[PDB]
Amino acid sequence: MTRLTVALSGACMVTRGGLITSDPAAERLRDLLRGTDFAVTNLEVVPSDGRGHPVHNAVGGGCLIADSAVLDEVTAAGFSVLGCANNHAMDLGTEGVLGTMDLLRARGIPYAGIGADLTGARRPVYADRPGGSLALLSCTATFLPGQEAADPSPELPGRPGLNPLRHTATMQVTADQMDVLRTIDAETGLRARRAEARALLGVDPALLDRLALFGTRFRTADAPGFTTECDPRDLDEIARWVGEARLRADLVVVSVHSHEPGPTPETPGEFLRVFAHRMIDEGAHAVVGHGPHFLRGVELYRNKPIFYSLGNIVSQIELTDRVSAEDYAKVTAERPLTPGRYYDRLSGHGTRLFAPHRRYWQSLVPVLTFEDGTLTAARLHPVDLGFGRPVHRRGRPRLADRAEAEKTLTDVAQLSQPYGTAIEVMDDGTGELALDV
Amino acid sequence: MTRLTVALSGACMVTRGGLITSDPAAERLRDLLRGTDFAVTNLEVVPSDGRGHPVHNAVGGGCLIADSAVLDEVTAAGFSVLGCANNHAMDLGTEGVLGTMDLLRARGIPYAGIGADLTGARRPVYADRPGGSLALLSCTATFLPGQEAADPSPELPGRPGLNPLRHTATMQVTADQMDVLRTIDAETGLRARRAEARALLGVDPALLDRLALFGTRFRTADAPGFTTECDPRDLDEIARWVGEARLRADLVVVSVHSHEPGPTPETPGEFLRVFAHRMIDEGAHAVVGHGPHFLRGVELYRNKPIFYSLGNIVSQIELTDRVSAEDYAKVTAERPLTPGRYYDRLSGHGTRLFAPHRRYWQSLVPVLTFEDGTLTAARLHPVDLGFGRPVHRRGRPRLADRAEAEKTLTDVAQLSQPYGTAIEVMDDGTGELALDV
Amino acid sequence: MTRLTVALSGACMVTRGGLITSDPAAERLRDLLRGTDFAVTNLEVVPSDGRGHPVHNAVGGGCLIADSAVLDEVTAAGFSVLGCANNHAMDLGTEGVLGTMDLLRARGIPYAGIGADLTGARRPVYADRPGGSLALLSCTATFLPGQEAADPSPELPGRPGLNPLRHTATMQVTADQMDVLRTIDAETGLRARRAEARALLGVDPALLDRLALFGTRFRTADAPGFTTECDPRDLDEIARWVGEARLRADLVVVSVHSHEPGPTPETPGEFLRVFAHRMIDEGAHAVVGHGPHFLRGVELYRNKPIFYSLGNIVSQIELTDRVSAEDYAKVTAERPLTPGRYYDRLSGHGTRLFAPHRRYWQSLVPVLTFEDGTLTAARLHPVDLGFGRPVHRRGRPRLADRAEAEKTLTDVAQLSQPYGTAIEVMDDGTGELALDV
Ligand SMILES: [Ca+2]
Ligand SMILES: [Ca+2]
Ligand SMILES: [Ca+2]
Repeated sequence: MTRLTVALSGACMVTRGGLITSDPAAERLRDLLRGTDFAVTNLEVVPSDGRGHPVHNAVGGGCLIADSAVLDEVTAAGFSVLGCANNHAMDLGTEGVLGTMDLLRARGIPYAGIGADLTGARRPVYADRPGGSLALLSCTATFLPGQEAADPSPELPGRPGLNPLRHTATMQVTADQMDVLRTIDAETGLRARRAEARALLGVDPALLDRLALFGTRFRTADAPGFTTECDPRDLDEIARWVGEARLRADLVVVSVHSHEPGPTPETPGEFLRVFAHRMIDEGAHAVVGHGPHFLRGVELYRNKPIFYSLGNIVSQIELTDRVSAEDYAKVTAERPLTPGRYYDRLSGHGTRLFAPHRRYWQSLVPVLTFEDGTLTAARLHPVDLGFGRPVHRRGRPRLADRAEAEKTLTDVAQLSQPYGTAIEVMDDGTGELALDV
Repeated sequence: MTRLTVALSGACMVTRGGLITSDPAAERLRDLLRGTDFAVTNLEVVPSDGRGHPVHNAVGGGCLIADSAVLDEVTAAGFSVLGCANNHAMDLGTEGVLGTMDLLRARGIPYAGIGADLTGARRPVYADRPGGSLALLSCTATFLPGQEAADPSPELPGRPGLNPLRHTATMQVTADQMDVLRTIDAETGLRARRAEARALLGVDPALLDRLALFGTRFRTADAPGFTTECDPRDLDEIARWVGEARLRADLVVVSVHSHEPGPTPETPGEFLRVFAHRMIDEGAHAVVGHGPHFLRGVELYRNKPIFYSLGNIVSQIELTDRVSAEDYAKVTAERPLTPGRYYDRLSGHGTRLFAPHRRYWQSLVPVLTFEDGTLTAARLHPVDLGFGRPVHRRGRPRLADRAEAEKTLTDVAQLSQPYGTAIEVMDDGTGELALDV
Repeated sequence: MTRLTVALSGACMVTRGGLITSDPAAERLRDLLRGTDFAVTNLEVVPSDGRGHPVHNAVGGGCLIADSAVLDEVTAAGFSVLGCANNHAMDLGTEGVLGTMDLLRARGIPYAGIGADLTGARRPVYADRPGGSLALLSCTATFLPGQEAADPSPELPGRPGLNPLRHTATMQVTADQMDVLRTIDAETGLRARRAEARALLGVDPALLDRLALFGTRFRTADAPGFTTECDPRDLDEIARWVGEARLRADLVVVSVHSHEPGPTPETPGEFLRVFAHRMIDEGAHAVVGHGPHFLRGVELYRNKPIFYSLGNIVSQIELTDRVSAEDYAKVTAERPLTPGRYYDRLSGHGTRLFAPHRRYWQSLVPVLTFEDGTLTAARLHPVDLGFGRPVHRRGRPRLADRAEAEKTLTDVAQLSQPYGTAIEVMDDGTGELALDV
């Protein structure tokens, strides 16, 4: 009875206007987005009218701040529901995220992942349309510590921020390696410098055989290894809100931002896969991932899709018109630098970073078709971001032509093969997932 | 011709009123402070009327926020110049530090160490009195990353924050230990997870024989060791502002907040001693340190005093009326907790943390007498904070009685002995430094 | 692949509504402007809702302030990118230019040439359209000293203002004339009045054989002459921003406001020609000039056009409804004057100033067609401003009829002849530049 279509996309790092060019492929991408019931993208840029202060985010590539008019470029492109939890939503601080919320509400744009407190950032947003409703939840596993939102106490208010998916990594080492680490701790004098913390806490905070040194936790194992696990608090809370959202919407979509790689850059972290499985277990109809500037595999779990990374639907980092002083300080210069020259020198004039490689300039828009919560179709539309084009022209999305779409679909199928995912391929280069239903 | 007296003190963590009790010793402390030309303390608490949001500062003991009325308790006690750079000035964020600046300016209280940008936080404050002027500069080596203030760029404004004294620690390890660390990096799979960062940067960011892993830098040495060094940028900038301040004031006082211990908790970090020597080299008349909840040694360098830690002149952490939710979460509870019960359970009802030990409840107020920039006197006044008293009564300062003052002066002399500092002792328990001039 | 069209125009001094009349020629001008990708004009009037205070600008013809509704008359006419640097943007002071920026941003009108500081006034504005992007930079060589914008210092903010192109003029005189000037300096007693400036500076500021007297710099030469040179700071900075803008846009257009005449009123100043050559050397695709109330020549330099003066696309000075007191004081009167009567007496009731002469009421709209940065077409559309019409009807633009367009095109060709520019002429009176590409 209820038939709904949802368009998904990755990170949207838009800093300029004219997002949809006069190219018929870009206009067809816009027609595809406008033709669905819900089009979801994840705003990875702070829309600003001036409120806030730049935070030091050199580990995230610098501050990504743009004129608020870019919001109109998003909605006019066809997107209607925004996920806002990522490692850049706090680039202008708490004042910046409050201003972003104000801007989004003034334009009637439903959003999730950020709030005035932790609860508001964890809540789903309900987008209602004549055909039905979609609940969007947004979280991020990549962010600077302290940027997560906080709930109030009886005496103090909360803190504006993002919806966090924290995780801990543990280094498994052999007993001999462990004892060598303890010997390094003792002989260097590092242990001595915990003496006060010994007498105040009563015991060494490094001994919990487990160990904690250099801001990293080690554990004795038969063979060396590396494991990651989700924060139980965040996992349980996000799952609780997913279970809540299923009661109030036809479709529940969980968006997660995660740069964390697995054993190889193409594979997600183990904690992320556990998290996506948990989200589908609690009743989510789809899990859309992003973070990396490239595509990752697609997995069908309990007849629901998991897109571990859809890459970037928009990529205009080097075109931002506002570079902070701490970002400028990353490049030694004999004279003051303009933003474009700064970004040119930052990549060695295109010889480093994401420009020289092709996998960083392809993306994918999945269009999912559900009938009463059952996934009946999952079309895949490859997107070209303009690899090799000038910096001012690359990063704008368009439906890839047949050849490039076939190459992108091959990449996606290869990345999805370890999960047992199969893809039917159309003559135009688009495709769709093989379903069991 | 110009004769000036300056009273120094450590961290002032005031959260309640009635700072100066009806005890004649406390009133005599107030008379001592009011009797000098300048009385300097370092405000380690956010005075608030409601502006800002609590930041996660569990590593600093939680948020320390107090009613702005406590400012009147400081000035009425005799203090007239405030240093504000410490690990708690940003407990309410950038909005909180802006509100603190507004409150201090509305009450006519000169302050330094915080500003709307990095320059404003680095500037000295000039306190003018009929007898002459004092320039105060305030910085801190202990703070959460990102809390330092930032200067504007051509496109973006700065960021409100504190005046930073950053520093880096290096672990010297033998070549065999170094190779074991590299083997741990490789065999655990940690190196594999840098693969992307390898292809984007062109080289491994862990190889700079030096090494960088687990957020810590290691270097091959003949014998294991541990070294600390000041950030060259911060050292040079603070020295430049000290040289600037000498041109515009009779006396220049540099206040530094530093929890960092040396080989033993009583000794300062090597970087801190280098910093104090540099400050006196650039023309500072005194360097007053704080951070630890206990006293550290006193050193005479080029006939100028360096108080590495004056402890706390006020210590009312457990009496704060505003505990954040993230601070409450540090204590498991079967029911919601009130602030006092939270602090009681936080210390195991007085069996842990700073309460059981005496060195945490003594302090020192030095009164320095300069004549045309030459240190002619340096009286030491021991301060009792009420060890063993109830939690609501301990932490308020008073001039210690003869016995306790003698014990405190003995402690200070023992802590100062490695620097060659000698102290003459009065019959009342007070004393003064032996000078060469 | 990339094909873009840009419409250019001169100064837009609009003070009334109904800018596009019901005349089919005016509607065809509007259709021409709306039909291009970018239509650039230079707003020479302060749009005001009441913010600011009139500055004394009697040397610029008085204050030119208009109701902000005139902005809607500009955009509805077809213009989409505004240059704002001219000798009238500061007619309401710094508050006035801030209000103008607010008004332009509220209406979504891209602008350049003014900012809250010097950098913001020097930045290009990027207008994005489905077919591509255009970068506009705006500066002015005519303005009251002090009206240029200023950048902040570590202690003080900047100053809102215009983007300046300063220049210095030097009078070459023979050695005998030079010595006569020095003798006039000495014998009149003018040199004596520099005595204090002699003892404070250490040397006479008039002796730098060069000389500086009467606010003018003289230099000994074999034959008397007159030279002008650009300010090196402004030239280098504007060129730097042009080089920056080329990296981020398909087309870069530099708009310059300059009243300064050369040896004859029809010829530009030497500094202006050097500046335009420099702009094209740095990568500008076109240089559009304005300032004089008449047309100047067109020059093709390195296959890029330089329009030294496009005159006025709108000229409604005498129709302004707000005349300042200092402007009223320019006309002696027996009774208080209304604005229209003031402007009538100011021109001797049409017998003086710009009204009696025809070259002041013709203009030109060039439509340039670029293909991947290469100029492929440059159509010229003569514009009639209504010479001889009543004052309330003249100044509104319309496409000139065949006869008047032929006369205007002849004028433009004659003014362009010294630069080697040739023009093909259509049957309707319009034309296009002869290109080498
Ligand atoms: Ca990201
Ligand atoms: Ca502290
Ligand atoms: Ca003018």
